[PDB]
Amino acid sequence: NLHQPLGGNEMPRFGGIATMMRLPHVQSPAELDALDAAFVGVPLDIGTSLRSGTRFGPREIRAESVMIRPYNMATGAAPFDSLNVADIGDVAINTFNLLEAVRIIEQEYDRILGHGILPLTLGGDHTITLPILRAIKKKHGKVGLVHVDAHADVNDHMFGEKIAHGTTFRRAVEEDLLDCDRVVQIGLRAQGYTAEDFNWSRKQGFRVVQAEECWHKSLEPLMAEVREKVGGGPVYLSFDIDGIDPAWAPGTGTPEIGGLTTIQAMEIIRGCQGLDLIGCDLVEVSPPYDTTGNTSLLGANLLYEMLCVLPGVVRR
Amino acid sequence: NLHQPLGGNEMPRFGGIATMMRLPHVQSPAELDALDAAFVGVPLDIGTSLRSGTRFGPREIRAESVMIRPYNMATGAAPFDSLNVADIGDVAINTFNLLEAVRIIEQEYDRILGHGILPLTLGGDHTITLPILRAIKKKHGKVGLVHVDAHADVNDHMFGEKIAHGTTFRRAVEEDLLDCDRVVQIGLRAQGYTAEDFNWSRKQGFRVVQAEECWHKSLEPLMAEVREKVGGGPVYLSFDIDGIDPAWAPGTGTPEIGGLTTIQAMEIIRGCQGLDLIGCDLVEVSPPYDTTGNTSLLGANLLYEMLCVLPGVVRR
Amino acid sequence: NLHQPLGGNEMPRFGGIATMMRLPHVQSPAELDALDAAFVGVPLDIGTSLRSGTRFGPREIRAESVMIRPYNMATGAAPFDSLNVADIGDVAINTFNLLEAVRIIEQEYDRILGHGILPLTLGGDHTITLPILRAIKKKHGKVGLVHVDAHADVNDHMFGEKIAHGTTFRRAVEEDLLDCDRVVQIGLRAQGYTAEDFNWSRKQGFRVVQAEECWHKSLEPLMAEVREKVGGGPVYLSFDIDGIDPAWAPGTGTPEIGGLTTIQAMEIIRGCQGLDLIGCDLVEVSPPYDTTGNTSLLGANLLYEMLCVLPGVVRR
Amino acid sequence: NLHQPLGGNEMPRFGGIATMMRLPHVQSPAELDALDAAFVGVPLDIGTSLRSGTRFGPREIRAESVMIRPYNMATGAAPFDSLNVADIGDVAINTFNLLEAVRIIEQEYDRILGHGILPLTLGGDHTITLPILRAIKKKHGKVGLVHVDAHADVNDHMFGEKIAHGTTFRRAVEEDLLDCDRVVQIGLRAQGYTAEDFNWSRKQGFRVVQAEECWHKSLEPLMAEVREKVGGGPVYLSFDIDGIDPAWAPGTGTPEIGGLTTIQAMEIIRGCQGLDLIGCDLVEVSPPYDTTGNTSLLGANLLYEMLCVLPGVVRR
Amino acid sequence: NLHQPLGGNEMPRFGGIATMMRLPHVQSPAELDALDAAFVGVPLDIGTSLRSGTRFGPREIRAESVMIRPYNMATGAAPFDSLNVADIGDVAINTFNLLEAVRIIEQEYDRILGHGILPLTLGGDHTITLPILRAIKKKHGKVGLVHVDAHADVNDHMFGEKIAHGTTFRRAVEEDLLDCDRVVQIGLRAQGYTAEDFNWSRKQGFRVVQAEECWHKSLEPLMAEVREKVGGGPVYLSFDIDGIDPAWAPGTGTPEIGGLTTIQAMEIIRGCQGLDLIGCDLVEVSPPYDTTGNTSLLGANLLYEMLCVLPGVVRR
Amino acid sequence: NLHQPLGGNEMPRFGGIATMMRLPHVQSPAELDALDAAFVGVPLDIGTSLRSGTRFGPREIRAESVMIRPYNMATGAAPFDSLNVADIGDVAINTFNLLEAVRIIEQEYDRILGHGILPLTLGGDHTITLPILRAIKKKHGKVGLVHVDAHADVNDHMFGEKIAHGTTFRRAVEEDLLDCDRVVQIGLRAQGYTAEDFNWSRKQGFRVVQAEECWHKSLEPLMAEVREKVGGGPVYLSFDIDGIDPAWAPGTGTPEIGGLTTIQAMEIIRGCQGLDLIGCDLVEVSPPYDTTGNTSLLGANLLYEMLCVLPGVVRR
Ligand SMILES: [Mn+2]
Ligand SMILES: [Mn+2]
Ligand SMILES: [Mn+2]
Ligand SMILES: [Mn+2]
Ligand SMILES: [Mn+2]
Ligand SMILES: [Mn+2]
Ligand SMILES: [Mn+2]
Ligand SMILES: [Mn+2]
Ligand SMILES: [Mn+2]
Ligand SMILES: [Mn+2]
Ligand SMILES: [Mn+2]
Ligand SMILES: [Mn+2]
Repeated sequence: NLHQPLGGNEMPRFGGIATMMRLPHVQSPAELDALDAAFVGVPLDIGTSLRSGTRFGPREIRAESVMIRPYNMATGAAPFDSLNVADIGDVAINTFNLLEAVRIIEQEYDRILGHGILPLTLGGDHTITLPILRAIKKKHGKVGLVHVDAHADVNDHMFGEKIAHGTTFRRAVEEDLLDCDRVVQIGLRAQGYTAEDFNWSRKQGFRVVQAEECWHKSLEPLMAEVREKVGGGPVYLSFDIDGIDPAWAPGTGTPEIGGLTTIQAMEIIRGCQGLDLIGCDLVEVSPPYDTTGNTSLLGANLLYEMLCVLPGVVRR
Repeated sequence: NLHQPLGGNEMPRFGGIATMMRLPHVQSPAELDALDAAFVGVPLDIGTSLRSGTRFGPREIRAESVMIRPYNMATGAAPFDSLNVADIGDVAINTFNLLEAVRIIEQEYDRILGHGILPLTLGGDHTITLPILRAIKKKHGKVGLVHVDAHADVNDHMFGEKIAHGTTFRRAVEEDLLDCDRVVQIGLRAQGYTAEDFNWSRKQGFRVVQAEECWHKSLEPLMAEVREKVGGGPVYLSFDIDGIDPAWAPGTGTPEIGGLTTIQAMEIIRGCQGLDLIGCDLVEVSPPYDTTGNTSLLGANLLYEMLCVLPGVVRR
Repeated sequence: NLHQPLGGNEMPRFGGIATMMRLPHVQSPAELDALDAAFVGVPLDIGTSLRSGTRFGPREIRAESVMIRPYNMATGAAPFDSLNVADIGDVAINTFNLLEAVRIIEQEYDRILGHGILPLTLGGDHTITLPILRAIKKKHGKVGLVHVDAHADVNDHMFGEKIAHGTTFRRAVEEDLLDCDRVVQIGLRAQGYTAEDFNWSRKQGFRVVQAEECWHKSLEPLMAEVREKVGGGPVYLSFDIDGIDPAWAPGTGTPEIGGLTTIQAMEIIRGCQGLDLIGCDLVEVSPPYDTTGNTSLLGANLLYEMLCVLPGVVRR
Repeated sequence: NLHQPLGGNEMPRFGGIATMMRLPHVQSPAELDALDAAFVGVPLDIGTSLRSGTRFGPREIRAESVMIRPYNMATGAAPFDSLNVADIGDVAINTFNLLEAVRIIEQEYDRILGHGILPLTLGGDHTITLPILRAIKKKHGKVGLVHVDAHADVNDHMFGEKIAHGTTFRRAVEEDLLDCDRVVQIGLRAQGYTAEDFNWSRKQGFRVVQAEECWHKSLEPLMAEVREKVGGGPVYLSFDIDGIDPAWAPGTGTPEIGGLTTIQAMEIIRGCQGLDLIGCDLVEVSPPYDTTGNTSLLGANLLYEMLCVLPGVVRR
Repeated sequence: NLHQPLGGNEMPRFGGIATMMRLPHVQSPAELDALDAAFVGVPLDIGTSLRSGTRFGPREIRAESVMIRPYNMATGAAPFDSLNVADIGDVAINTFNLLEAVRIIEQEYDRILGHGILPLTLGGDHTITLPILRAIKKKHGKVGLVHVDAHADVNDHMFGEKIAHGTTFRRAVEEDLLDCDRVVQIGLRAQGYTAEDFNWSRKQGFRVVQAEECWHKSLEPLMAEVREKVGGGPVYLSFDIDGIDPAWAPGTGTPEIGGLTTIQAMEIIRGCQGLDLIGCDLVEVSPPYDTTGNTSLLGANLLYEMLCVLPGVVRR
Repeated sequence: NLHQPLGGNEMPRFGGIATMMRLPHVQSPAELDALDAAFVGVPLDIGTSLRSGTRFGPREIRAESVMIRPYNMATGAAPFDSLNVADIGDVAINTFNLLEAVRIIEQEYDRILGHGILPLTLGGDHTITLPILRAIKKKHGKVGLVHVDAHADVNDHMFGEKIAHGTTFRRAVEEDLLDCDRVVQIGLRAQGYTAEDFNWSRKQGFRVVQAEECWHKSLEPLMAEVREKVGGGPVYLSFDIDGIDPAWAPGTGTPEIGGLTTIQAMEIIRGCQGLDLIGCDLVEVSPPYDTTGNTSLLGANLLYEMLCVLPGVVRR
């Protein structure tokens, strides 16, 4: 017995209660022990430097997800034949105190990994990834990283404060959470202050791929290099939506011109097949800055492709 | 131990799964036997004559309802300390055949009344009220009526067809479902073909109140006349959203200028206190014609006022 | 046989070619000689001082008019049983030269009045009313006036130029076109420079009714006073849409807070019954500043009430 | 005599009555006999499975078409010098009964072909193509097909019903309307249930081209293979708007990510030159789900390119 | 010499740098000494319980203000002939730490009062009023209060925290900042938990005026009673925009149905003439939840009426 | 010391007065003589032939520009370490008379060049470029030109008038302002009347590059040929926003399908390095036809790339 999404011949897709992919809602400790993987949300926006609004991200992603079917026509992957999956709700953060919210997040992820669940996370601003990595290292050790973004996110401070959505990866290196020689950053562009704005990462041991190197091309051959750099151990995956061009994704906090296409984004995720993935996330979707709901529709479709490449999924 | 809505100190209101008023989702036969009343939806729009879109009605009303609290500051009513209430989901209609859909509605409402539950319905176009009244009459006998609308809805045909959203109450009289001496219609205005468009109702025994009789006035004295006319037995309440002026409710299928205010709408519902109510509905909300979400927020608040005046509710 | 609008049982109201009220389109010399009244448009916006866009006015009004039925339930008026009416198209203005556009307008209205037709005009900014009144005097002589607006429109100049949308009624007085002892202005409010901004009109002989005199009241008693002041000869009616409060009409060039309601606007037009009317207009609707289409819908419904009160209409 | 679109020096393009490309409206029997080709509309949406609204499709396409000029700069084609063309209105469907509407469509297309006119159709959902093909076969016999879509549309049933917008081309094979060896389908993608969802078509004799085969490329060499396959007889062209990526076409019923560009769409239509075309259509545009009008403007421009490639048109 | 706003005959109102009412921007110490009053902004939103976005409040209010003229036609007030006024910019808050932001606000207002300036403040959420009152008391002593809102704002905690946007006036009583016998609250409505939610304020010494007491009437007689209650010393004025009905002001954080009109709001402010006012504010405007820009336009016009009633203004 | 833009550690980017890139505002004769270059605006829209609204162009471009940082990561350019730059305001045009507005433009640009300043212009419709070139020729002599557009703009007349937004470059040839052997036009497409619509330019000595020559290609090799053709003397750059595909830039007056990408636009500007540029402009942005603000954000970012390639700028 494995859980399945609701079909159109059972109930029309414009109706029914709106969970992720119309799946069952599980809460008890006894039933949590029987799951292989699960969807979960974290509604925080008090770490933003420009536009707010990403507190409503998890709700709109769930609402648009009612269109998706179970079997992948292009690759042949069928995850609902192999694994047991469900929707487990949201985390209750403190919206009036930032450092108190960070404490709560680490505590709840300690409980999830205790039951043996691999998480797929709906955000939320980029500050959330720091306390998540604190719990991951306690279970697995030092990890590798594949990071998609329009910004490097390695600032020393923001308005004199140490913890914010632009300092996440500077803190991770200082706390000894990563294996520095197994890291790649893809999509960096736009303006800065000095040449050291990209050169600091290269000196630590990272490989940096700017958007100019991606223009006019397919990224199928590039991912062979990426597998060579990060492989030979456990790996985490983190995706910022502002990496994609605003023609496809207008609903976000800090947009930048001339970026990646949606075809190119599909080539990256499908090319992760063969790695030892231990967790994934999708961040920075902001509903009040897109009227059509198209940005949220894109996020749900990319989360489906992530499930398809987890270890143990059969092809038919 | 009665059901209660989720509080803001447990989980912030922009988070959590979106059921009506964030209540439990009841599905088992044993749990259905223990309920006094419940919210339920019917997503149909294939009976409309102008704009479509009311199939998404029940989904948006649930989403905006997250801000309602349980105690009435003005009247003192407290329904959740008196009755056992929950959310029971949607009815699975056939969107490709209109006559088959009408059959499905009567069948499912026969089962709901079998468990001993009083229904509060979310629509959906005005064709739904006909098969609902068929099930009511079998249980209680002939009933009275309070009807709020900008139109009469008593046409003999529409493009040659007998069953449509503008013929509902003509069919109800021919089938012997109503007590003709206990009926009132409130809000009628705009254009027609001849004088018989309003005079047909008066001939059958109904009392008609045109919008011109409502301008510049408080409606507390009017509702005293209403209670004297329709009292002495059981009664049903049916509310079309297009009775209210488009300045307050722009998202609907057939709008008409110069109508009732939201202050006057509150005076109507609160004035039903004392009657033997056996069921209620709220129809014709259409999401894609109002981008702010304000029309759906209005609908959720009015449904709460309806719950406060049911028989058996205590005051503190 | 007289012309009739297209009915619903002939073709559904969402289809068909989009003329005003779905009426015939008339062009020949013989067919023009046989009409008692007609609808006509003038698409000009090069005389505006803040927001532009009223050039699209005539097109959106026609599109929202498809809802209107032919008989008046409240008053009993039936215009299509007594008069011969149709749609005669638009005037071909020069959008690159303002003074040349003014010359074209006077010439074409000389032709319309030569056929014996009474015009009902769709605008367009308020500059159009000057060359229209020039043609009216040639046929009828000096006339009285009923004027609804939030502004006085009696400036001596605008950026040094003599002809603009805020100088219209200053020029009409200087050119000896009006009977000064038969004029009323209704709805003026907001800010100015000195007390003479409203007092100049009073010195000429006009009556001025400020918005403060209208607050909280029905306007039926006021219109009894108005009829005795302006009666005894021919009269023209001119309606600027910014007279109505922005809660009902946001799509306009220069809006002002705290104005008249739609109920009050209906009381003004219905109270003109009994006067010798020779022409009417409805100006300043701007489509790109209202996304719902509600401002254009209000405009079409008010023009129908204007048709109902013309001399020669039968009651049934 | 030859019909021509209205020029800018006669009347500014934001003015005048809104027919397709501002052409004459033809209604009499004598004038219908003299036409070589014509534009016509069918406003139906009661066969949709997700979002509704394509009933307003034909009205918005006409309104945005006021921009187009007669001469093709790239190809040298000039259709208005070789053929006599006009706008003939809409078909009067029954919006309360699906099977009754299907009967009406076949009967009215029998009359159109009786005058000897070649049709270019504005939709409307994809159910309309079935009864159109029933009428075409009676005049020409069995035909070949070029089909552009994101979906296969070969279902056996939908919620138990045989006639719906996803069963169209399954019914055509069973009724013997096509030559199975002269058919191509271009653009299919996304999720399904089993591998047989694409392989059923291949077993019948069709060639299938998935979106992955199209990425990063020019489509000029592909269309040379297409002309060889379907040539040697009469052929029909059918275009579903959801074949194009949502970055360009957000206003539609069932969107899917990562599709074709507008450059690739022009390469397909221009590549049909030399074939014996007998009819064309453009379906599934839904106005209430796009807030700019950009989806309707694209539809109007693609229909102009279809006109340029008909037999009889000369190059200069 | 006194500062004046820019006129239309110098530069058209759609052009020029967008300061408040197009006034000079003052920065130097010597020029600050010579001002009688000034406009100033505080862009904070990290204290909100539901919707965020009021950080952009000050920017949109400035842009919509380019319409206002200097002389009051109804009251005859002329503030620019009596006082010296300008725009002085924004306060630089810390958006990553809430308690540090409160410290910064108190320090800067100590400086503004040191130059001898009376402040008119643009917000910003309701947490800002607490540090402002801490600075007022040092100069003047304890003060009276006129407060317009749909909520009481007297909570002890929010999610366990003492300082938030719903606890403002509870902290003010504890710290001895007010004279409890000279306070009035106007406009409270909707749902709660117990009767004590409104009863606490009555026992302290306040007068409470619910929305039900205001329905259907003019507020001229009420304001005469208010002047008697709060007169005798210095007084502050605080205006929450959610006190007005959502038909006029949809762009706000926590909306509630059935409220005050804009006519009633005008009667309140104009009725303050004669009191010893020492400061004013206008809070909670949120731009991303109102696309038209009408909520911001309302806020700018209400601020002008506040300037007219300050002590020392002449009438002509 | 040279002028610098404001940083985030001084004041958060959602606050502060909105000048271009948050730079100082310069007005005095003494401070003007000290500037090497400056930003300046011209708000005209009375010469358009379809949609109006580009009068608000300069205001929205300023508001979105608050995001830009000073150092170019890709090229290494640093303009703020080399040149002295500021914001100098708008030109006061006559919105009621087109010919008088043209006289005003030429006069003010004579004064700007008299101070020795190189201009970077914000528009405004394409009529403004004619009077600008009249003042340029008086100072420098005959000049070369790089022109980006979807249209040729070489009409002899519009509606009988010789000065309009589509005749600009025809007038420039007749008045002897250009070196005809040093001109290139890039991006022309869509429909016309005859083959001479593009062939007139070829006969004068121009090179024409149509859109079909740009499809599927990088534009680096093209710009090497362009530099050879126009070099060896002073040169002007003019950029019409409708040259880019409507997927990226929907807010414009006359849009055409299937154009250039934003990647291709970046390759054009960066490829101008090495030329003797004397002035630049960016025209035809219309805010009310794009609600997201994305069209204005694109315009601001392109103007920064123009500043980076001026003679005298150093690389690091
Ligand atoms: Mn980023
Ligand atoms: Mn990031
Ligand atoms: Mn109705
Ligand atoms: Mn109804
Ligand atoms: Mn006005
Ligand atoms: Mn006016
Ligand atoms: Mn499809
Ligand atoms: Mn299809
Ligand atoms: Mn409040
Ligand atoms: Mn408050
Ligand atoms: Mn152009
Ligand atoms: Mn141009």
